[PDB]
Amino acid sequence: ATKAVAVLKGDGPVQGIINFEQKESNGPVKVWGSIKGLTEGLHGFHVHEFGDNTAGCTSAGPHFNPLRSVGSLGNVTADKDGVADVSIEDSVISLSGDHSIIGRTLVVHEKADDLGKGGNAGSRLACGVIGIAQ
Amino acid sequence: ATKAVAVLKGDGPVQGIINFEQKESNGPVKVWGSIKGLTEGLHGFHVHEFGDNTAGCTSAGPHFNPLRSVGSLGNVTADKDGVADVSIEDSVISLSGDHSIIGRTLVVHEKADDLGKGGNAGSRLACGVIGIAQ
Ligand SMILES: [Cu+2]
Ligand SMILES: [Cu+2]
Repeated sequence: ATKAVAVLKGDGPVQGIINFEQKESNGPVKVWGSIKGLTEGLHGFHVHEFGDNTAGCTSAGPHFNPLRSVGSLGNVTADKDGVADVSIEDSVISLSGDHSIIGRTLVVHEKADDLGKGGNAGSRLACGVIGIAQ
Repeated sequence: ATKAVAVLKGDGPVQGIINFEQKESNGPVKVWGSIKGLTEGLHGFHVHEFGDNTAGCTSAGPHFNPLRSVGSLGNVTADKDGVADVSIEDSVISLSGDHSIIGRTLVVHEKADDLGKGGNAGSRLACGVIGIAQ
């Protein structure tokens, strides 16, 4: 596909809408949107393997790792008002092929992803299946 | 993918969980599950174009159809207690390729689909994005 969207919903104040767009088949995917209701600071932002909402965020499974994982988008950053303004360009994920995240689940975490440099990401606050958008 | 699921939800009492499984990459897709809260009788059952939940079932767009539409899955049948136990096999939709319904929306309608043989489907009661399942 060319465009997609994930509506992030959970049991709490955290919610948001994240859009995805990829023009070239093997080109980067632009990810942008906003999430609010967050504790100030960094929050793990990943694509988890299953777009299964039968138990909400709980049935999403582990990170998408077709074989950091392909689903690891890093962190989003919430300001003191609890809002994270998202704008990313990623060339590992795709909206088509073996790396397609279409039909999988976008998750924002309670904690930061230390990305392997914690010098020594918690629960899934809000999640959404990634669907093909207009 | 080889398996998928959609959780149907809407404004009213109609709820359901529908599973999909496709053994061979180009083979038929088996659809099964249950839906409750429906009026006895036939109810249009289709895959709509977009897996966009930003505006309920309204943002799902039209019937999925790459060239009955590809997206039409016929009707489901609610029994006298409003339960539609679903069991369908379809060789036109797929879980990969140009006819993939992954990332799109499954919708159960208020009225029957006449399938072009009405002798001369209404509102969207519930819907859910179709996601990859384990
Ligand atoms: Cu995660
Ligand atoms: Cu329809």
